[PDB]
Amino acid sequence: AECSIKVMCRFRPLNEAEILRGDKFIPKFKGEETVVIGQGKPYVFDRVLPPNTTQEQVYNACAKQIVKDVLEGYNGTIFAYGQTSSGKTHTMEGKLHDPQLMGIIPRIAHDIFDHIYSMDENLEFHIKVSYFEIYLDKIRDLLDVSKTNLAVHEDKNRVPYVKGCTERFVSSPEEVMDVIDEGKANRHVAVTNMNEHSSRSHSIFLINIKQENVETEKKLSGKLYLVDLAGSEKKSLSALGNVISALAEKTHVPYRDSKMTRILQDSLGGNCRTTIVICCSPSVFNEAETKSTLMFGQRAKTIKNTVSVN
Repeated sequence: AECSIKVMCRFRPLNEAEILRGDKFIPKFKGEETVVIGQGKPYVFDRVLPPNTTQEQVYNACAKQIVKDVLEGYNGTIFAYGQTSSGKTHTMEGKLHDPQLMGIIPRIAHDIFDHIYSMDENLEFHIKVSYFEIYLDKIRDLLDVSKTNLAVHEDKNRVPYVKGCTERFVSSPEEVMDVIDEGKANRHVAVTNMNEHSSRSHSIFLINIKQENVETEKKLSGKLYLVDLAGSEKKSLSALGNVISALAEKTHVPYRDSKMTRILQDSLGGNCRTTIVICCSPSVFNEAETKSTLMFGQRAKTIKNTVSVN
């Protein structure tokens, strides 16, 4: 199909420190896709999502489609890039069990299933999730703490994948939920210590959705990544950063710079529908990063992917 990588920009509101430290709101929103910082040039994306916009609405805006797609046969990835404290974890997962405050992952959980349940008796679906976080170029099963430093490979079709990953099976959004809760717990067994730990730790949630209609025996499938990157502020980022920057404009892409990269390789260069949610801060306290981030999203919006079924 050859469709572009969508990019959305979500701005948190101002925090206490900022609110109390006076500060002020930098971004100016014109149209429903363009943002403006102070005097400078105007940044334009697939959608811009100010503070006031709900998570529900954030969802319909970025995830909702990616989900219908995976169920059609294509792969999908939706990650959140941005400097620490910007909103990534709130937008990717949110308050897990609040029907209002819950982020994307859980909502996708519900959407996937709401969708399946409704389909015909034929074509059964095999959904298996896996969960793991990266830290210093090396992996770590979130569902099996014992294991750390697992590694990647190229399938039959010769494309990469984390191997030896504890793939759990789910039949309802609830399971998917439990599974996430497991991880977040299995994490809490860790000393360096949490807030710190994350900070530079990207967590990956994989949802491998496979279906076959039994009657016609025609199959389908797709991997749907829900990455929540760690801070971007000034090492895999750089890997990432280049891996795309080498995509804006015959060049050769250094996927191999980092596993991560090596992982979402098909999400940046492969038959895969991809969206990016860049989270930003409105306080001038970070006007810098704001430029790099935006700039980062900007570059991405250019990169076009070729995506096919099966």
